[PDB]
Amino acid sequence: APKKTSFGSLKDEDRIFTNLYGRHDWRLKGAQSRGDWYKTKEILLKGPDWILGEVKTSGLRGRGGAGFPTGLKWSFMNKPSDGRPKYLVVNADEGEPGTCKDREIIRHDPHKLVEGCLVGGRAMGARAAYIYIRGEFYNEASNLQVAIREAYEAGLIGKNACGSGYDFDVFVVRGAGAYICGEETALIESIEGKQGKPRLKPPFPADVGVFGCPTTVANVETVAVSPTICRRGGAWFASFGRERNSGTKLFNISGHVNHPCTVEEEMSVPLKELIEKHAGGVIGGWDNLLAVIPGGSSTPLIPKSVCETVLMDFDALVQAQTGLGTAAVIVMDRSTDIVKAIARLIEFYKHESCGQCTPCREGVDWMNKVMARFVKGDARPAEIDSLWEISKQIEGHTICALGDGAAWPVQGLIRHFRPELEERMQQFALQHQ
Amino acid sequence: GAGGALFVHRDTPENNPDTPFDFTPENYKRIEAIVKNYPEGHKAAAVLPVLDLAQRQNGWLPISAMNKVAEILQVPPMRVYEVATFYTMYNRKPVGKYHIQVCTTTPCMLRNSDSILEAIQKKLGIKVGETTPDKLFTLIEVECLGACVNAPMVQINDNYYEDLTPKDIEEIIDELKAGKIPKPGPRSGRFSCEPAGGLTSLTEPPKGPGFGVQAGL
Amino acid sequence: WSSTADPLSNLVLTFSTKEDAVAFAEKNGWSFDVEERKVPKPKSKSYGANFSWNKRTRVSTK
Ligand SMILES: NC(=O)C1=CN([C@@H]2O[C@H](COP(=O)(O)OP(=O)(O)OC[C@H]3O[C@@H](n4cnc5c(N)ncnc54)[C@H](O)[C@@H]3O)[C@@H](O)[C@H]2O)C=CC1
Ligand SMILES: Cc1cc2nc3c(=O)[nH]c(=O)nc-3n(C[C@H](O)[C@H](O)[C@H](O)COP(=O)(O)O)c2cc1C
Ligand code: SF4
Ligand code: FES
Repeated sequence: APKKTSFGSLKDEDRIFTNLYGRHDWRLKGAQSRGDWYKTKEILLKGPDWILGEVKTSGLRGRGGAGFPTGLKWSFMNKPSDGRPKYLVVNADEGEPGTCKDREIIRHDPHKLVEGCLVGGRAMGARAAYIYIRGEFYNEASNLQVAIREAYEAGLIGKNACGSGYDFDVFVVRGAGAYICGEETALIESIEGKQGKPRLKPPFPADVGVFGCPTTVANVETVAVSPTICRRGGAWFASFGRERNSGTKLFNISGHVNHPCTVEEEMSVPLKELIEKHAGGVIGGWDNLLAVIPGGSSTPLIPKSVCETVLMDFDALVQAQTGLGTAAVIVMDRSTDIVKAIARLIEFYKHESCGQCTPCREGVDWMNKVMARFVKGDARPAEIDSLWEISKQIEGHTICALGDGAAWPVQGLIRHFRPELEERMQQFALQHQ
Repeated sequence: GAGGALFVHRDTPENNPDTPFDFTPENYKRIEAIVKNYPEGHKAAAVLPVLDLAQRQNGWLPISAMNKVAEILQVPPMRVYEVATFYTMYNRKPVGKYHIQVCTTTPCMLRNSDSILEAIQKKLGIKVGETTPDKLFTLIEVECLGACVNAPMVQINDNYYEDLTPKDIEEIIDELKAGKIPKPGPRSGRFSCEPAGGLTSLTEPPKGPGFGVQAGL
Repeated sequence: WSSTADPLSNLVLTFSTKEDAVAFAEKNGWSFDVEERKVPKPKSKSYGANFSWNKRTRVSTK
């Protein structure tokens, strides 16, 4: 029967990332026997239109955090050639606090990523794939290079790439410690040998991207699932999760949980089931839970009142006023300082701003100072509303979406934990007068 | 708090434009290989790796290294200065042989990262910005390293050491001092991103190739 | 101090159009020099040109 209602119990027969835990050969031979690099020539020979259609039918949404529909976004490069080469860029930066999915995909299933690069480049008509990986992921990048080497030797990429007739290259470029370089345009700038400063849009990368050429930026998770969706088909991938929330998803459950880990799960699984089944629940019981950040630091946190009934997909968490983000659940129990955690996140954002645009460069540092004073209680209640307005000024007025990610956790803390702030201010005034 | 590092350069007898720096011939072969990846006429794109390569041979980046990279790639030196001061992995000052980077962001802090930081400080006798007098270690704090599930974690010269405890961090320091190298990864009998006990999923044998393939392919 | 003997050294008149200024000067009997208004020419701006694939316009910094 269609339109399921209780998502969140899928067996290992339907998991794309079968070597998530690295319990199986991470090299090619392993991948080959696990289903990787299968019927690639057939998929390539089906053409870009067929490949684009499969992505579209699946309903695949961008796993990098924004959730833009993947098929429509990849169809933006279906234009005829204009003399410029076309490129696919894989975003392997993984800078979001709480997020470790791309690291595991790269280190334990690199051939999935390489095949995803090949199929995505064929769909876009791209000439080569640049994989921008985090600089701190030295061993992951080296495993990726070993995988690309054994794919080149076996003729799975390079000239003709198959019995296919299509030439495709895969390059790995390492960053040097910059979270802002996860942004697609800032990533493009960092590939071209500049500071990782985001561009303004328009133009979008499909018009003017890397080296000024048409480019498509795709998250590692989005790229990896691309070949499994093609062989399995769009209809199969969709058969999971609610409407407009199709497919499976990697979740990183960390913080105050008994067994922090990462796990593949159906999209619309309830948060409570995910936390209590895979992560072993909250230390101190479920009633010890204080707050949850469902999608990495860039998303507003939610209190226990919402966490017990919210689904883990895009629209459900949007209705909870937070957002799915990178599907990186950070759990905080009743034993933590909720203001201190948000202050640390704001300090991270202050240290990660590129400084290009005025609202981010000035207001995030301003919010950091205000939040550090809030932690002690130095402030007055009239500043809390003031702080709210500061965030509003920052949000939607910056080039880059780092300003949004800095302003949203503060808004969440003020929306849900204002009384704690006020009582901290009252206490500081009481013992200071 | 504040960065602490200055973003101007003042010449010193140990760091001036005449400080001796040059790539090894092997590093020149690697530079040629790095340059080839990018499209012709876009040679600058190699500023990020080649600069890193310099730091991998010298240990840090003297101003002469930046000048050499700028001259090799025919990029104006101020562009290389911009790249060097923007990215935090570039060392514009000498560091110890072992660069200890402990994560203190919120997911990593929630699992008692301060215990690790204090344990390192009391084991080495130095603070969160200083270098040990033997010039072997340098301790700093860093933002999220992407190993949050394994928090508390530390990064040392390209090796992650995760699921740390005060006793665990100290032993790694002991092993690094006595002239040995410690094995990277979790230090709690986990060796993965798996749940700490039970392996809630991925227990079935992996499916064979072509198992779920759709008709007409 | 700065001394002057010119009574018109400070006088500035504002007019809507050059024709009004010319008419005023003519009816007051002053020899005049007129200069045509100089406007900045319309310039073709393009942000994307900063990242040209093969053009010289590409920015070396940002
Ligand atoms: N995976 C990680 O480690 C991190 C993820 N994030 C997430 O990144 C999200 C914000 O990223 P943004 O790119 O700013 O969101 P966005 O909605 O502006 O765009 C996301 C993707 O959709 C494309 N796109 C959007 N509109 C388009 C159009 N009209 N035409 C063509 N392409 C279009 C963009 O080019 C981009 O590739 C955040 O929600 C955050 O959660 C943030 C930090 C780290
Ligand atoms: C500050 C910032 C950092 C980001 N970091 C990453 C990242 O590390 N990895 C990633 O896949 N996306 C990151 N993104 C979102 C990218 O825009 C996204 O990857 C891109 O739009 C394509 O992702 P998709 O495949 O999910 O559509 C970041 C966005 C911002 C604003
Ligand atoms: S919002 Fe912040 S990170 Fe993004 S471009 Fe502006 S200053 Fe840079
Ligand atoms: S917060 Fe420590 S590795 Fe992510």
